[PDB]
Amino acid sequence: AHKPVGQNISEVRRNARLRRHARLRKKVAGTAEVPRLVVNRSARHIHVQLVNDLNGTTLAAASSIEADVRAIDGDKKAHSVRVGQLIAERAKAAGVETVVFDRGGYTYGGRIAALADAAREAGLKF
Amino acid sequence: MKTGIHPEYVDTTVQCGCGHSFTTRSTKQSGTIVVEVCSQCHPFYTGK
Amino acid sequence: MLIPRKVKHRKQHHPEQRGIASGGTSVSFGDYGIQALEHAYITNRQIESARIAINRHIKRGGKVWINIFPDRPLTKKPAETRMGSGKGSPEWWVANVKPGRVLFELSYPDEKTARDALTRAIHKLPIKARIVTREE
Amino acid sequence: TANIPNKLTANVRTRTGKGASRQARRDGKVPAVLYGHGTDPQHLELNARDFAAVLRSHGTNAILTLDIEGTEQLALTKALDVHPIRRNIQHADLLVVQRGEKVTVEVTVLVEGDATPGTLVTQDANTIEIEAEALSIPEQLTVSVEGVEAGTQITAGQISLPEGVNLISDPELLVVNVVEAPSAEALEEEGA
Amino acid sequence: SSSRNGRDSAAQRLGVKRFGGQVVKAGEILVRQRGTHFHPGVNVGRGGDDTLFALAPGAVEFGAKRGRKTVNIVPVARP
RNA sequence: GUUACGGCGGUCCAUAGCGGCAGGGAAACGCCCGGUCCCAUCCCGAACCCGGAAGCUAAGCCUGCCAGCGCCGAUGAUACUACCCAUCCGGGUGGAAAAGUAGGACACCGCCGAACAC
RNA sequence: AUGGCCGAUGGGCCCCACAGGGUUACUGACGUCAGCCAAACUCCGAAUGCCGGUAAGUCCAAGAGUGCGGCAGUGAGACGGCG
Repeated sequence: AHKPVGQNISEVRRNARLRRHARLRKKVAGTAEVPRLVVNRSARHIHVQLVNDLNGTTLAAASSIEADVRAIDGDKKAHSVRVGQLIAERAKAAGVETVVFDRGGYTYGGRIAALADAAREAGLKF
Repeated sequence: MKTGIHPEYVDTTVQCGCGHSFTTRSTKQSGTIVVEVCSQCHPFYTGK
Repeated sequence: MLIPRKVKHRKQHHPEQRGIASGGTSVSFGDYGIQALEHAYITNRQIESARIAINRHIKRGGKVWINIFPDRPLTKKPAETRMGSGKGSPEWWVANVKPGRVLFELSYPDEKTARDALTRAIHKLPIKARIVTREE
Repeated sequence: TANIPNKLTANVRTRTGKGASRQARRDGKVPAVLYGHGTDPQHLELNARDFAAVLRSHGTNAILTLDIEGTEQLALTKALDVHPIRRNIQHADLLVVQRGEKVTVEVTVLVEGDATPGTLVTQDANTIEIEAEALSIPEQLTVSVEGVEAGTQITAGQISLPEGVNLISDPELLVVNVVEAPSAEALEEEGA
Repeated sequence: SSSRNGRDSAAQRLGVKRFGGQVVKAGEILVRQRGTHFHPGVNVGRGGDDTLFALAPGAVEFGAKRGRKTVNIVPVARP
């Protein structure tokens, strides 16, 4: 019989990210012409979606789950760059050229940093 | 680990009067620290 | 002589006398009680004169409960004064009583003495009242 | 304790509202409603005199067998509405119960006996909670206080109950408190 | 014997100036309030003194979100 | 199309919460190993950042069951009330609470993505 | 803010030290059971009233509304019904 006493670090980190993602979400919103680019980051992968918050539907998505990104010989930042290109091409195929960036509550730097500019250079004006 | 705000951490060795030797780090600038009574030396740790 | 130790506001509008009592209409502590039947401000002294009257008749045994507490103040302007120049200083403390309210409750072994004792208390109250017991 | 249901005749209500209910009272009938596990609210008018008679004899928690337009339904008096001054019965809530059903209700408590001469007996709680079969409900409970001395607390758990009866309320309730009789010195102190 | 009270301010004429179901142009003031009793919604902007106004023409519509009173504007349809 | 799976969102935002019991780790979500590199501590690689996959469902998360604490909550009656009738009492037509009772409830829905079937 | 239950806390007492322990018609917080009160209390919350939309009604007229212009008077009110 083990009764944990304190908060586990995993849930403290999980709750804190949710708390500091809402305060980001006060000003950032998406639209059918300017979809919000939501970023989710994990220790093994990364995920992006184009969300149209008027009706809460996703336009396009990309992630490090796809084996194409997995087969990249590089680093996590190199996988992130490959993801950034992928979402961009899927964005243009859906008819969007300008987005807003929802960094998702993570500090903008490192893997996210590689994600944003890789899509920025690919033609996603934001 | 902030660059300059911290005292310089010196690798040192503990030598005691009983011949016991310990390896650690410390602040002692000499880099070697001596001691007269240690845990082995201390009667309380030996039940004495 | 019951007065509140402190009150947030010392000068207040007169408590209104409309309606009938919604809470405290049934005897809860004792076996007999006095139930009001008309609206009137039962002041601070009338409670004291009535409570003393009960104790004198029941003598030693028994316990008396006073469900009414006079915490609502009333003011009067100083005598021989024209109207105006502000509100008068608070004078006496009253507790607003509506019909159905149970004021006193008395517990005593025998019924006959208890009913007589509560009857004396009624004569010290401005309202027409009746004595009510505990059962249905 | 198995009791026989009391028979009453009830008829449905054509119009409901404060206009109709007031007139119904003026006619000597008390409006009522009937709901239960069957999930079927029915509006009935009982005769005031016979309803009063049933309650006076069988207590407030009376088991009834209503006759609603020729149909016999077993019902229990859930609650009443007594006007504070007139002491009428303005409205009654009736709950249908099947035989052998566990129902939670409140019964009264009476203190019977003769306390020691230097003792004042105070009843803190009038009614206690009880779970029992619909027909096994006791009309009232008894507590005996004879030869009890000093400050002795008769709590709810100490009461003896008929078979098949459970004490839903916690035993910590202090139904009866016995203390030393106040003296004239003590009476003329409290309240000042 | 005198009164030390008797001072009062002007009445500020707060309240809800535009009620639900009314057609409002751009910039019309919807509610005049002191705190954020009413919170801005869609096409409703907050003024300096928490006065609410409209950024787009349409019909007012009061609503709630996350337990907060909100004021919105529905884009009435062009004929 | 299926799943005890990941996300992003909704509802006039607890009927959705709290707690107890049992249960899961395929991809995932995680904890976890380390401080060379971007980056960081009003001291601390704890947090944030970055590099990984040795170990684990014990936590987070998720699934199922509990009416235990909270939450919602009728019909009827009553309080109150607009209008009207009425010589001071009161009454009619319409509206109709709060509390309590019966009960409800251990959430519902939308868009992508996974492992797998096809 | 009434009456109970538990009892810190303090008063007081037995050991007696002023340290450490229990004792009491006492002081009895905190908590809890039962019954209540408030213009400057609100977990709740009507009826009327008000803002707007729509369909009608009166429509040989209420002699209605809105804008502009000429001419004024009024700016000492009273009682009755409701808050």
